[PDB]
Amino acid sequence: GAKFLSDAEIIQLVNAKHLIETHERGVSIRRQLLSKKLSEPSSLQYLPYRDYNYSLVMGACCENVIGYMPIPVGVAGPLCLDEKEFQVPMATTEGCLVASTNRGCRAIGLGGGASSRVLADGMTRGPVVRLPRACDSAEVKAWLETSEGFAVIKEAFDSTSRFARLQKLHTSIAGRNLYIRFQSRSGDAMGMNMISKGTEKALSKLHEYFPEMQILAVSGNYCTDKKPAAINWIEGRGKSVVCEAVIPAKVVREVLKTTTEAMIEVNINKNLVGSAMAGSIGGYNAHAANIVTAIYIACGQDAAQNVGSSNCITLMEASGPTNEDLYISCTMPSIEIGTVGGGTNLLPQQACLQMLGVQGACKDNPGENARQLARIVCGTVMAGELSLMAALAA
Amino acid sequence: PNEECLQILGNGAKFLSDAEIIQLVNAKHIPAYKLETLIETHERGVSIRRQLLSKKLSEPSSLQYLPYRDYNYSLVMGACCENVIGYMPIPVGVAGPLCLDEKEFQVPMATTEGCLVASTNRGCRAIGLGGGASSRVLADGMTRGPVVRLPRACDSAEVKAWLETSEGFAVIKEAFDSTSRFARLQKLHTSIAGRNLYIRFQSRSGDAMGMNMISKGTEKALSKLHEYFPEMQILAVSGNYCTDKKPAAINWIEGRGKSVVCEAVIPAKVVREVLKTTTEAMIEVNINKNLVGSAMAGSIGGYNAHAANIVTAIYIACGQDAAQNVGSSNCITLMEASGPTNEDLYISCTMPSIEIGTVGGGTNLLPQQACLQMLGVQGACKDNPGENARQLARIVCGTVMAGELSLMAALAAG
Amino acid sequence: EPRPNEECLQILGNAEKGAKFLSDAEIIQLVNAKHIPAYKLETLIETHERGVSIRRQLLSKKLSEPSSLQYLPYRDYNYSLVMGACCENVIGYMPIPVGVAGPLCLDEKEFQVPMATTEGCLVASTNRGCRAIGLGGGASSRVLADGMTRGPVVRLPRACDSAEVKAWLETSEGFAVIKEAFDSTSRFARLQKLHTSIAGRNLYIRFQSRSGDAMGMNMISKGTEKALSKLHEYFPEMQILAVSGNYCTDKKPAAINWIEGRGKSVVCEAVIPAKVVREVLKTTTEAMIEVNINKNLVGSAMAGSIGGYNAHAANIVTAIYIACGQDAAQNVGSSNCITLMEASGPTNEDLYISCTMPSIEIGTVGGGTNLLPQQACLQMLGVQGACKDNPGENARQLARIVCGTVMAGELSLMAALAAGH
Amino acid sequence: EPRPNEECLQILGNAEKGAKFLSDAEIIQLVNAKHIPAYKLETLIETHERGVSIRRQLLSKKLSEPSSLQYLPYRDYNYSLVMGACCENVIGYMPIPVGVAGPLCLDEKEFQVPMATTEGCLVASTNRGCRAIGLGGGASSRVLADGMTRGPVVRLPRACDSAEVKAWLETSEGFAVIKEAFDSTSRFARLQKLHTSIAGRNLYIRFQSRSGDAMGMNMISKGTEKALSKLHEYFPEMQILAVSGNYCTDKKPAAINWIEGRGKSVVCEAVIPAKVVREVLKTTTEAMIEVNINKNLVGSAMAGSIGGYNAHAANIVTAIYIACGQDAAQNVGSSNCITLMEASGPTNEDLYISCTMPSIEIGTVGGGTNLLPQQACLQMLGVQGACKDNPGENARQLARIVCGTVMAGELSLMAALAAGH
Ligand SMILES: CC(C)c1c(C(=O)NCc2ccccc2)nc(-c2ccc(F)cc2)n1CC[C@@H](O)C[C@@H](O)CC(=O)O
Ligand SMILES: CC(C)c1c(C(=O)NCc2ccccc2)nc(-c2ccc(F)cc2)n1CC[C@@H](O)C[C@@H](O)CC(=O)O
Ligand SMILES: CC(C)c1c(C(=O)NCc2ccccc2)nc(-c2ccc(F)cc2)n1CC[C@@H](O)C[C@@H](O)CC(=O)O
Ligand SMILES: CC(C)c1c(C(=O)NCc2ccccc2)nc(-c2ccc(F)cc2)n1CC[C@@H](O)C[C@@H](O)CC(=O)O
Repeated sequence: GAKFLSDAEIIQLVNAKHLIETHERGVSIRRQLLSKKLSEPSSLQYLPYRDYNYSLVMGACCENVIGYMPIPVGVAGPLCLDEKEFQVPMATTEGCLVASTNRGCRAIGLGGGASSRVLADGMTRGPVVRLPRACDSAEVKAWLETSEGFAVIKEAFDSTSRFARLQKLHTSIAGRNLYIRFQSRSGDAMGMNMISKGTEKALSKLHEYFPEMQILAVSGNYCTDKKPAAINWIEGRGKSVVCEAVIPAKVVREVLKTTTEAMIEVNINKNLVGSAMAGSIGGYNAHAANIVTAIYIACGQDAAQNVGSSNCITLMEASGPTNEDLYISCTMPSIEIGTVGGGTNLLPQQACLQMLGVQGACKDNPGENARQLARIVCGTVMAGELSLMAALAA
Repeated sequence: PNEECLQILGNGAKFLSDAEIIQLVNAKHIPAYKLETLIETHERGVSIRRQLLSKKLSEPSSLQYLPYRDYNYSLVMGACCENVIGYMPIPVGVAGPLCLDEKEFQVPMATTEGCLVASTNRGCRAIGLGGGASSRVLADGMTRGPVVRLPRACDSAEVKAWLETSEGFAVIKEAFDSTSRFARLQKLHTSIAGRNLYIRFQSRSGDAMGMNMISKGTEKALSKLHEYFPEMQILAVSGNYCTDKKPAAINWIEGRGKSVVCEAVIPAKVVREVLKTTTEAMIEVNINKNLVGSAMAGSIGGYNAHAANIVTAIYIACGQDAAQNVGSSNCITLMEASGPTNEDLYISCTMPSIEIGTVGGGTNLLPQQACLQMLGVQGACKDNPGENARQLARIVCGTVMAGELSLMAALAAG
Repeated sequence: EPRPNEECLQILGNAEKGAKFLSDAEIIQLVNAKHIPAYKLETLIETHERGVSIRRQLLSKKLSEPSSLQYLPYRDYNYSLVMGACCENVIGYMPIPVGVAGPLCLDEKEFQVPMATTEGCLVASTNRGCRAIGLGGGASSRVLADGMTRGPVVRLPRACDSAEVKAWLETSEGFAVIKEAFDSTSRFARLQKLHTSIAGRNLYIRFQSRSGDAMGMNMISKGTEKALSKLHEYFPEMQILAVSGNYCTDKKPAAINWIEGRGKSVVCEAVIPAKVVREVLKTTTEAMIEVNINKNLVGSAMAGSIGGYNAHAANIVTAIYIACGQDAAQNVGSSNCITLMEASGPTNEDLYISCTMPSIEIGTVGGGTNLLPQQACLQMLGVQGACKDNPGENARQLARIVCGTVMAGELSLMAALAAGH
Repeated sequence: EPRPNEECLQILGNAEKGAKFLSDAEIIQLVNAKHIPAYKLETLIETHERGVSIRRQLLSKKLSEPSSLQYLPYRDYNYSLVMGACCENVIGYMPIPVGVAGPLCLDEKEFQVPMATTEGCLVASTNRGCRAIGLGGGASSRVLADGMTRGPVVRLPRACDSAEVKAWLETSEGFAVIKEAFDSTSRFARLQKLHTSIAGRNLYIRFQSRSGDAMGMNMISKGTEKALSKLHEYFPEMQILAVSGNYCTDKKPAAINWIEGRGKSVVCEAVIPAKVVREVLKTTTEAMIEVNINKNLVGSAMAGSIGGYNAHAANIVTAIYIACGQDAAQNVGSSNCITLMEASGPTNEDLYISCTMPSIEIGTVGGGTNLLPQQACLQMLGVQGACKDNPGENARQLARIVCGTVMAGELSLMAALAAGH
């Protein structure tokens, strides 16, 4: 069919208002078509495209594909976390970020290592519905708060998928509007699509009970997905995680080139008081976003979710017998993460997840690989906080 | 043999095999950090780093499908990344044409989220058929927000008052401006918290994002302030008052980097046939999702559907700092009725803190330069310093608006 | 004339004489030179009003204008209910004019709403909003949630320990034990679902319960201390750092009150016919919507508001609160409100309006509601004191009335701004 | 003796007789038969107290309990300064007990701070904080900025035109034209640099200026209207949607007031020797710091607070505001405060404390400061009315007193939270 034609001929056919057998040649043709519309057609010459596996990308991850964008991947490690060691991949183009995180890791290792805990777990979706009157939306809120109402909604939600297991609902009214926050674990997937499908069936079951209910939007921004929101900071979203470590005074001096007292003075007055003066919600840290973003790009995550996933409060305190040691913790209530689906279906992304031992589904305990990866992120963020904060104090 | 191979390093490393260098590290003849300088070529430094790393992993074959060969590590080494074991391919798709200020743009988007490019492209089509979009840059200046301490809050009050006088601001401006060509200090903004004093330095930065530049100007500026006030302590050159890579109302209100607005009118027929919904439905969803819903969620600056998706994809493609998506995605999306019978859709996106550049950082790498070249904004603009960065900022905001149109249409049609 | 301090103290210590036998000057002499500090004047001097008079005379000597208190009234006020309950070092009272806005037509009833203010035009403006609602068929309201909160901060040795405590509180058995201890402290103390938040080794625990018709702070605080005492039995290394760790949150702006509610969460609504908007409010439905969106939503959003998506709910909350013996400082959270306005009816020319206020902190028993003047204003509304046959119904009704009066005030001021003066 | 309606009406319409020649019962007879509208009572009745009396009588017969107003007082109060200035449809006044905390040792002076509250122990607790400050060698304060704001929203045809108007206001020549129009309205008006914000075709414009010793709302609003009139001459397509588009921001929580200031921005501080912390506050510096960090910074942070990094600033702000004739609804923003506690001295055993309050909205002229009782409390502090020679000094001084009294309250409540019980 298309194999017996040439490159010039197939371009002539689509131009004339009128399929291809190999994925890489389809990319090549799309690149040549695009060149015709650019002022500099030679601009694509150093954008690569050759010998990348487009089979896993077409239809699943990307459209109108013209190549790929290489992001340098460095390793910060070993990170000593919950009695294990992790070599953490970090895809970035910011100078010194991987070296600085690496120093944070070294400080943590010498201090006995870090311990972390996952405090909560459940991706959310927050549709907006409308009723004729505020008295009607109030009725629906009351009904969703009975055990009988919650049970029928749970049955409908949980029918859509193996890992669909609905947790306590959260609701807010604004006149005749009602926002409904559905939360559920989702195996090792980040869970956006799963929870959305569950939410649609739950909302259709709710329609049966309340026929005058309009479903205005399956996402009414009450989730909240990929925008700053106090609701994510307070209620959590995805994995809520806490990590901690004590850095001996000697290590703060030799490795970090500062003191425990100076580190505490900067953290309080930068990460708490300064974030406070700037009007931050959830941004009580130095640069958690750098680490989250770098790990996310390396590990096939949705990097747009660094908006909520980077929420972090970094606290530093005096510790030990002489009160000269550095206690540090990071608390990240809304880490949106997964080891199956999305960009984690791609082979290079899986290489980075494999380094950490979290690639794919955990067959023995659904959701444990994603939980582990969240812990690693929170741990690596803490390393980053240590090093950069030390650089600022000194 | 161990000690024979050590003598060959002293003369060089090219005359030893991979295995002999690795054996030299494992037995402690040579420390692992000394491989950076000794090994000549960059790709063989990456290869030996990988092989050393692989034997430490629970799965030795983990890095099999992580590519590393035939990539330009020369630009990456000592500038963009360290402990490099390879690189991560992010698919690039193209959305366009985007009809913006009488130009057409083919917008590159680096993402792994399915249908994002296709959806954004459909937004672009509704905009093209509506007569195009128009944007303006409203403000420009990267910031840095150090925190200094004085012994008493009365002293910090003294310093703030001095910085607010015409005379004092002039002396600080001169020290700041001396560091760079583009460094031109705008009006200072300060907040006291007791004896803490937070000073927000703001300055244009040519076509660079400007973080490093404004930081150098800040250090020398605070050096001159130290002369007028010896008891002042420089606690941290960033005291989170910038604010960089964290959510902050100050960025939303004062702006950071490029503040931008974009707008378009989409005829009713284009809303029906291209977007598969009505103007009345789009407006009802925008109000109750992007305003009221974001309000009920306690959002500062997140009055949009999915601005972050587009900001992130363009940023990765175009060599930006993708972590700056935190502040750069700040956006309010507004929809209202338009035209004679209120049946046309007016849309605007306003994004007060797009942090962006076309020189420096990831924009120094060649694949990223290719994507910047597509848009006609690669490198520095010689005739008009800052114009390439301002143009990219306008493309981001316009592409965001096309994204909002498409996703909001899909939510309205349910 | 005043005799020496020694004789005066013997007359003071004598049971059959007391302070009644001493002069104002002699009382003032004993204070000036210790023996009596000043705060013991209340528990010594014959009458409350004389104690105030003495206090005013002492204060006046200290001031740079001795006649400063001349027009600060004090005589013939019922101080007996104020002493040891509502106020200390009392030198008098501050008259706040009270107007009446109504009838407020709400849930098929009519209310005459008292309002204590010094802002010109507030009561008349609110009365105009009431008239518009009344001619539109009236307002409807619903209490969506009810529970005063306290948000202590406790610390464990490590974050891992605080996580253990969070998880234990989340089990049915752990919560049951804590609920038992909380609920044992009072007949109204009925602990609802807990929300907790970790920050390192800190653990913030938000206790929520109804509290009859009382605002409930004192009662919830008592419940909380007993619950934390019980939690310490299971976790002996837990330090209670503060019974309030600002997680409640009380009298400070906080997203948590907006999102979770605090006290009473209420919604009110009404439809104003097109004609009524023109005749009473001197504007149009179309114009009110456009101002509401671009001021109360978009303007509030550009200013970086959490919970402040309204025009002047604070004006109404404060005036009703002062009038009705509420804690006026709680206007900070009680003012939280989103005001919404859209087109309604066959024509799509009628004005739908709603006010949602998630954190009205209110009560008809305790605190300032113990005083007779503020009880007269509660009596107007039919909500004074406890409702015996339905505990909490009076405070619920008062929250409904606040939300409804806020909506009246929203209608009127938004019409004024739309009509350009 | 009560006459028929028609006879009563001739007397009412007789210009040398009027309502004075009718009985209360006859005026009420006329009102119930719809001859006189109830709102017109104000200008028909001679004495204002009598107007209040008849309004109450009409009101009582509408209430579920007719005797509900018995203990709402009304007699012998000066309604002359209230009627058509501070309140409408007046049925009496509401006594709020006034207590006094002090001496507050602030900027080498001593203040006797008046506080109108119904919360038990607030005055005594604030008084204890004052004592700790006084024995610690005093507090020092500075007004860091000063200017009331108004934040109108205007609409242009397109976002491109709103952008044009913004750029025009930012030129030195365009600003000058606007500043001339603004400053022409009042001798105190001095327009500072303009802050602006776009949302599509909306433009929010934040006018800021001093206002003498007035709080300044009506003055700034007058100057805003004149300034936008001038702006309309250069951009006649501009539509002035609302003179307040919530960008001020007045009486709602808003990050803009926190970050930019509104009214007076003030900072206060003091060092409390360890000995005073022990004897007055019953605790240690170490314990107070740990509570302050984890409650007022971390707790407020976990609650998602903007500007509420304090314990009970609103308690003190509200009490002084009611006493001193301020607008108590402005406590919403005026309570914005960050309280910071730090170790000081050679063994880290003294307590550095500071409160920073960026948006104190305050005045000593106009509004409720026109009433005599409120003026008595202003006279107490030596700040009543206008400062002739140094305009603004009285309002500034009151703002410093509010910030310092807040710091006193923070000291005392935080010490009580730190010790326990
Ligand atoms: C690359 C890292 C992340 C870094 C470091 C750093 O970690 N230095 C120590 C080091 C370096 C190399 C090896 C070992 C140790 N210092 C800075 C820095 C700080 C202030 C300044 F003015 C300019 C540069 N940055 C960039 C921070 C930037 O990405 C977020 C920052 O703006 C967030 C904030 O703190 O506000
Ligand atoms: C990939 C895009 C961005 C997209 C679309 C989309 O644009 N669809 C129309 C279309 C598709 C294909 C070709 C042409 C046009 N619909 C959804 C979606 C919404 C709700 C739902 F339940 C599940 C999927 N998403 C994901 C949104 C997601 O990444 C941010 C979203 O969560 C932000 C929000 O609205 O809160
Ligand atoms: C006293 C009331 C509350 C009021 C009215 C009002 O309701 N007028 C109509 C009316 C009057 C009398 C009888 C019947 C109807 N107009 C204003 C006003 C607006 C803008 C302006 F520049 C200056 C005065 N205010 C003060 C608003 C003030 O307390 C919160 C306001 O600042 C909150 C905001 O909108 O941002
Ligand atoms: C009335 C004052 C302000 C006060 C005091 C107080 O100041 N005590 C020391 C004292 C007393 C008497 C004389 C001398 C010194 N303690 C409490 C209190 C704390 C925890 C508790 F569970 C219940 C009561 N409150 C009420 C605080 C309340 O109005 C805002 C508070 O809720 C704000 C907060 O901390 O979240």
